[PDB]
Amino acid sequence: YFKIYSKHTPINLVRDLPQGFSALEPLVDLPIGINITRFQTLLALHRSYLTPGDSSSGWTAGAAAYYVGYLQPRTFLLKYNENGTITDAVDCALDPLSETKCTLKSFTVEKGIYQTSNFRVQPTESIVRFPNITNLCPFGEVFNATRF
Amino acid sequence: SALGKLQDVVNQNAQALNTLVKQLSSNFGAISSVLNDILSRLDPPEAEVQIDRLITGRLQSLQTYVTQQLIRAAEIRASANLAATKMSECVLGQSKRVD
Amino acid sequence: SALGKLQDVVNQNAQALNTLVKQLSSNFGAISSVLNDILSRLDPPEAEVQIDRLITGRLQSLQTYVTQQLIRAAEIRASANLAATKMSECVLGQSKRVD
Amino acid sequence: DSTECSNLLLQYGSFCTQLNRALTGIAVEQDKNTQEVFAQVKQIYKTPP
Amino acid sequence: QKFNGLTVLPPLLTDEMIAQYTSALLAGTITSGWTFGAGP
Amino acid sequence: LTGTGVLTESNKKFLPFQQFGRDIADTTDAVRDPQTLEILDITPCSFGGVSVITPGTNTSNQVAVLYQDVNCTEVTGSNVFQTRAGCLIGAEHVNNSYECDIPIGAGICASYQTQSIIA
Amino acid sequence: LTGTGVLTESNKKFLPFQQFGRDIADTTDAVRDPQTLEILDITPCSFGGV
Amino acid sequence: QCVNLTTRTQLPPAYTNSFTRGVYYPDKVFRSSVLHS
Repeated sequence: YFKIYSKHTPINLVRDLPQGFSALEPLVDLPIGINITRFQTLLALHRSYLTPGDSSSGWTAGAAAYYVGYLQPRTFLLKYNENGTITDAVDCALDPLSETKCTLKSFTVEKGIYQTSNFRVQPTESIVRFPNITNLCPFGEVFNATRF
Repeated sequence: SALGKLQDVVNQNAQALNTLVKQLSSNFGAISSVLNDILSRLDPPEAEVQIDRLITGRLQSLQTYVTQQLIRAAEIRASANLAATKMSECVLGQSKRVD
Repeated sequence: SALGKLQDVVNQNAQALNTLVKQLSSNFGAISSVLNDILSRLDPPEAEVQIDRLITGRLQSLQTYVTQQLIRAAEIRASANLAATKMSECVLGQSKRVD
Repeated sequence: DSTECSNLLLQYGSFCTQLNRALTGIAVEQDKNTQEVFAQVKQIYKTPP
Repeated sequence: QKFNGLTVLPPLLTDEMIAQYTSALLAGTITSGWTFGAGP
Repeated sequence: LTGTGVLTESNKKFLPFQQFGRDIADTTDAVRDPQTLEILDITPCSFGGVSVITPGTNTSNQVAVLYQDVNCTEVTGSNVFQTRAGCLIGAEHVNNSYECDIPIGAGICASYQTQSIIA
Repeated sequence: LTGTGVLTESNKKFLPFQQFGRDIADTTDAVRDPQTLEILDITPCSFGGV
Repeated sequence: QCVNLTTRTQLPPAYTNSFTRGVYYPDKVFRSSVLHS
């Protein structure tokens, strides 16, 4: 299934994405069933002028900007309103504090000290130690014998 | 937060009773945590082996809760005996016992 | 040793931890009590049933220790409550209570 | 340190979190015990030389 | 003693602090009596 | 014999026939390597628990962190402060002394006052 | 949603794609009708001890 | 058709900050005032 979520907001900010939280809500769920690994947006370009043979002369591109974030498997503690609308969220693997918020399952924590997780040191190399053969069996006396 | 001692009992009881409910959605090694599903897709020869795993898991998760409630009830009973002693010796009288 | 009351708590806690760690050398009915060896010479299909046998036994051994530690903590807390009462009523005052 | 064990362990729910929550509660209670016995004095009095 | 998952946390009050508590209690019950546990 | 931990030389002896050690609980604490026939030590590389100090998100979004029981030459860098209960990352140790606000352990307490987190 | 209980109609909000409500501790509490796109409640039909 | 326009522009990618953004309803589930993980 190919899932699409959208949210259309009137903004005033100068160039980049705004700061207020807003929750996307799905449009459609198409049962396509194909593999997707790559994609590309489609633009609308005016033909400002025509040089006879270029085919690529007057393609102006208006004035817009678009962004491509990527989704990663993360745990987000969400905040549902009374009507059912999401209003806030926090990460978990962001920093220790988001980890605190996740662990305690509340959006305001009170002064104290809270255990969140553990940690272990990771091994660095694999060393394989099998008999390399020291006083080798006499295979040089059979396979190299001058007199069979 | 002046009534923290009273609020901790309620919060502990709620947390234990909530963990009791949320153990109803555990496989415990079974294919599915929902009991009619393993009924609806496996024959009685092959269903009992999973229903029995759910039985052991849920019965153990109930035994744990009952034991923890037994331990916590003794603490509340000690607090209640202390409160009865205090009401006797300090509301119904005047105590020479320091502090 | 007239400090036997203090030594008993340390001995009991050390014995509980020693039993807890010596429960890691029990198979509880599986082909081995070491986990890397089960994972090293069995495919995923046939090792899961054996690793689960360790899982249930070790979890049950941990629950036993935790429950008995809660029970022992409930007794150490009663002793510490009595000690606080004695510090309030005998160091900070003079007690009429006999014995 | 065995991921094959840990994924199978998650099927048992929150037994491990429950055990950790039980042990932390009696860990803090030990500090409470010591606080209630000895910390019964406001200030730190001294005897004269 | 740390072997595998086993941890020991330190007491919040070190033995020097507990000794200071008991010394303060014992120096208060000598110079002042029972009066220091009931006021000034 | 697969296994995980640190390796170093052993000062103990074997007898000339012996293959490994085990001090307790079925875990090997030494190996004699197949080729050199040299004895080695096996001891697990460390671990611990992670705690996070907050003065309350009502007051600030600032935190210190304990990593329990690590001589943290092996872990940030915001004035690491090694103590008996771990090492703080995010709090500045001071020479002053106040009442305990947040108990760290082993006599160490943390507090938020002017100006990040003091220990 | 193979469940039991008593069904009364739901007076709340779903999104145009939502199917069923749920309460804390993951217990379904309200449902949608797949032929009439219409939302109902669910609460357990009574039990107890004697 | 199929005119090609990308002659030579090979600028390095520019990045901006997505503060609290791209959060969608990951469920068909209505939920009243709860904090869900």
